[PDB]
Amino acid sequence: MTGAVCPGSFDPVTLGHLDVFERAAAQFDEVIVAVLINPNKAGMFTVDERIEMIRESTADLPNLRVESGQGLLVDFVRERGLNAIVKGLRTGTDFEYELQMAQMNKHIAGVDTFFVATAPAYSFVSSSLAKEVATYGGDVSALLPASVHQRLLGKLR
Amino acid sequence: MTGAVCPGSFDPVTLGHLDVFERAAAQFDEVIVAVLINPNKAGMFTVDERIEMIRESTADLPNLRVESGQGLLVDFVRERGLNAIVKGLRTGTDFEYELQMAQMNKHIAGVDTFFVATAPAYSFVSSSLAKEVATYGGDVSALLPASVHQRLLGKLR
Amino acid sequence: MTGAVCPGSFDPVTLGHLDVFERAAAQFDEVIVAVLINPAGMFTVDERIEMIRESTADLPNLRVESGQGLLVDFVRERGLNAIVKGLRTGTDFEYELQMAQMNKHIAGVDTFFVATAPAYSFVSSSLAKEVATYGGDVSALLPASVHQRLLGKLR
Amino acid sequence: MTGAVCPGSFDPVTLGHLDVFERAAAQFDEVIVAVLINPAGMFTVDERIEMIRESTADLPNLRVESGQGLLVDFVRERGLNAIVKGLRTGTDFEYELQMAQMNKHIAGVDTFFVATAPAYSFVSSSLAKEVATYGGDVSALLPASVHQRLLGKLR
Amino acid sequence: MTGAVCPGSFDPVTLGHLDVFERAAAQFDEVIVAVLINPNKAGMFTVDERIEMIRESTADLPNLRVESGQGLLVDFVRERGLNAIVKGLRTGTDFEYELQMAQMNKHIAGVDTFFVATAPAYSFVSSSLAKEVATYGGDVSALLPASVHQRLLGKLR
Amino acid sequence: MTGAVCPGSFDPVTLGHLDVFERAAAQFDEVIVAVLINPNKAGMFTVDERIEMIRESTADLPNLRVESGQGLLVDFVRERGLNAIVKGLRTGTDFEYELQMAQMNKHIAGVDTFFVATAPAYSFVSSSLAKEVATYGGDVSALLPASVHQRLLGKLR
Ligand SMILES: N#Cc1ccc(Cl)cc1N
Ligand SMILES: N#Cc1ccc(Cl)cc1N
Ligand SMILES: N#Cc1ccc(Cl)cc1N
Ligand SMILES: N#Cc1ccc(Cl)cc1N
Ligand SMILES: N#Cc1ccc(Cl)cc1N
Ligand SMILES: N#Cc1ccc(Cl)cc1N
Repeated sequence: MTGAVCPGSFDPVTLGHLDVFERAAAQFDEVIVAVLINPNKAGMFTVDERIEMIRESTADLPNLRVESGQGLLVDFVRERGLNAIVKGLRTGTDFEYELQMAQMNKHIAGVDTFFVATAPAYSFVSSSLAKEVATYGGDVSALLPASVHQRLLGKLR
Repeated sequence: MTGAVCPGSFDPVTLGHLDVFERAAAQFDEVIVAVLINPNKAGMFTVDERIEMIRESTADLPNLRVESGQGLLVDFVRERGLNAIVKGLRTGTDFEYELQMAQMNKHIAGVDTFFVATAPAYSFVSSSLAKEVATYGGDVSALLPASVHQRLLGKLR
Repeated sequence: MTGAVCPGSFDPVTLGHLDVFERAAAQFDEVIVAVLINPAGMFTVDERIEMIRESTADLPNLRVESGQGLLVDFVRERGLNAIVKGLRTGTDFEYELQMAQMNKHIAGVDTFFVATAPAYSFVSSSLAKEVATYGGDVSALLPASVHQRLLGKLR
Repeated sequence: MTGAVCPGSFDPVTLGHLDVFERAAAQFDEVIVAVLINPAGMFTVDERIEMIRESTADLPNLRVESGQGLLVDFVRERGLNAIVKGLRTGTDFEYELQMAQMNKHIAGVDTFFVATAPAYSFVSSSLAKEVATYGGDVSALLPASVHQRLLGKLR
Repeated sequence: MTGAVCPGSFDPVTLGHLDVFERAAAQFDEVIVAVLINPNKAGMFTVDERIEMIRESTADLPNLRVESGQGLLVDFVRERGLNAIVKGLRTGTDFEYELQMAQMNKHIAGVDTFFVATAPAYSFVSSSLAKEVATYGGDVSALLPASVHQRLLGKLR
Repeated sequence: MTGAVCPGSFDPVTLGHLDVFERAAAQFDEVIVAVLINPNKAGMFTVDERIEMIRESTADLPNLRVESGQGLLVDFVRERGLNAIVKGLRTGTDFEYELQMAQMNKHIAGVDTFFVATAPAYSFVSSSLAKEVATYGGDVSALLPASVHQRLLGKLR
């Protein structure tokens, strides 16, 4: 039994995230999406809302489950008997910062990190830029799962 | 069930490569090291020598095997019933170049690529730089497995 | 009838920015400098506009306007669909690439990047303000008028 | 009377290149694609020119010409002083920045960079040829005509 | 005769910083570690604590001394009759940012900056990441000098 | 007595190189410029021509001397009782490749490397691009020392 954790705030989940989830679920026996709860910055969607949106979008992935997490990521990973993290990367700058984090996580807890390159179509989408664009009436419907877009239009009204 | 291919020319394999092999073998049920040969340019080591040096330094990894090939990596991967490549990266520059090859490989064959960050200790070792330094007499004994170092010095002498 | 928009906060405009404006004005019939209203900086929007107008008096095909909201709406409402932005580093390119691709996706607005003049590789509004605040001489990095205005805000 | 030159070896032209040509043609009155003569590639200069002309038939303000020597001389001899070049990565920007600054220094010719369309992030003439040589399907990455021509060179 | 200044906030000093100090002290007749304080934002450690932690881990470097300051680094450097800054770098991203500050510092005051590449083992340690990991209970004992680690845990508790 | 080696092919020396030489000579008691002899690629100027051009350009630097070298750079450095290299850097990409080399040189011989950021004015000049531009009649006189430019015009006729 192999497995990996896919961490993020997912506020909201985007099609770029979903592409990573699908690719991880195709290669590991189990995948856990870890939705981070951050006591400091409370974003647009509640943790439960974020989990619901991810579950809707990943309904066809039976070996993927969604859970909330808090604190040190490598504790979350090890408490679930795993020792791999899977994350998506878009740029070389992304890789430099994430490499530091990955080496740190491997040093402190023996947890490894596997990165996957973004699908070309989603190279420019992020949760933050999608929210910003949508806030001013830009159309981000092609960048988000169908249900997320509906939920996002409600938060904006 | 799960599996990945670790590709390279491995001319010769380094401790950086071995670290990647070990980490892939810890996370996938089977790992194949693909020694990719250019039929139009001989390297320093013959295919048999490259394979022998890898086998001698991976004897403790029961789910790893070593095979050579040429042509498209994605054909090597698919003909073994697999759909994943695992590659080590050191730098952001590495990532931008490998991203392009990864996206091409996914485009033409649906094969995914997972990258892993180098161990810090091997951030500066490459087959090419180790060969160049050794050619001019520098001490590279700590960067190569025992199965490689003196065979390398032999080739140079 | 070609045209492009040069966006920024310009707080204050530097010689790096001016170089980009001049180069955009040399290649497009119409240039609009778009000054962001983002409501915490040093100069008011009006002051920023004035400083740019002062420094671009020799560019007959350039005008300066403020705006809020999506840049692509600013651009499209003026009948244009190009943005001209200056870049210093590869890091800059990676971040601006994402914005550029988003802007093209949502509004069909293209982005043209121009490399910084070598002499202004290290110049930014932020660093100029910081250095001047602690007494450093930035007079060679800012339009003559801007510099005097900056001294006034600090004293 | 605005204008820009789009330079390259184009061996062969890809959909990435074509995207850049279309975007240059939308923003400048005149575009010249400059095909480098560099005397070792797959297609002759004439074949490369033909392939680009075939693929740009819907761009009335674009023409295709070959050239040798300094790009800035090609540009200036045609009365222009802008180059439009597509970029994929930050690494690309760092290398092209140096060329751009050199070209501005020696000839006053400016360079405008445009970000790759997302769909063509991984497309290059070199990689397309390599993949096709070993049997990979690159038909979605090249103009329809180019693709058939490529099959012909390999078979 | 020759000399350089090694600047930073050192909140706290790490083994990466100490490596830079040692390498600067090996190549310049005198080295001054400049602990730069923001009078408007307190860090984790007071100035006296930062200086004490550096002194305790540099006692074997006879030509190094530690002083605090604020405002323009180039003024700190020139008022000591020096004209060189020595700074460690980990990444290409680091280099682009530090290049801009170095060129500004040379412009306004004629002060030069020499960069040195991180030791591989410390490629992933930073004061900020060590503090964040420790805040959530991760083991950072191997990344910080003895003069720092338990004082850090004390601050957090 | 402190010191450093400034290595390169210098074919020909440019104003960017000279700026690095000046800055090194200002901070180290002695500087040796090492002009590399490469048996494979014989460039535009002979080693003796390259040395002569550098000596002309550095006439005002009494603590800098110019010598040819061959083979492993760290041997050249240590044979002269030194253990520091000084090199100029223009970009983040430069730093990534040079960092590998610097870590390798420190690993194999204990020789350190100090990098300096290019002067802004010379960010785009290199020996290779200057030669290429000049070959086709471009004016590179503002990028090269006065004497080099004269010598370059002769090699081109
Ligand atoms: N949002 C988002 C996102 C996350 C991961 C990757 Cl690889 C691509 C993306 N656009
Ligand atoms: N050689 C080599 C090598 C290969 C992969 C990684 Cl991650 C690190 C390395 N030094
Ligand atoms: N400020 C500023 C600035 C803006 C654009 C460019 Cl290309 C260079 C700069 N120094
Ligand atoms: N080939 C090619 C190509 C050229 C320019 C751009 Cl921006 C993208 C590409 N794929
Ligand atoms: N912290 C820290 C640090 C500082 C400088 C260098 Cl080169 C490496 C580091 N890890
Ligand atoms: N040529 C050359 C050169 C060498 C070093 C530096 Cl820092 C800048 C340059 N232009």
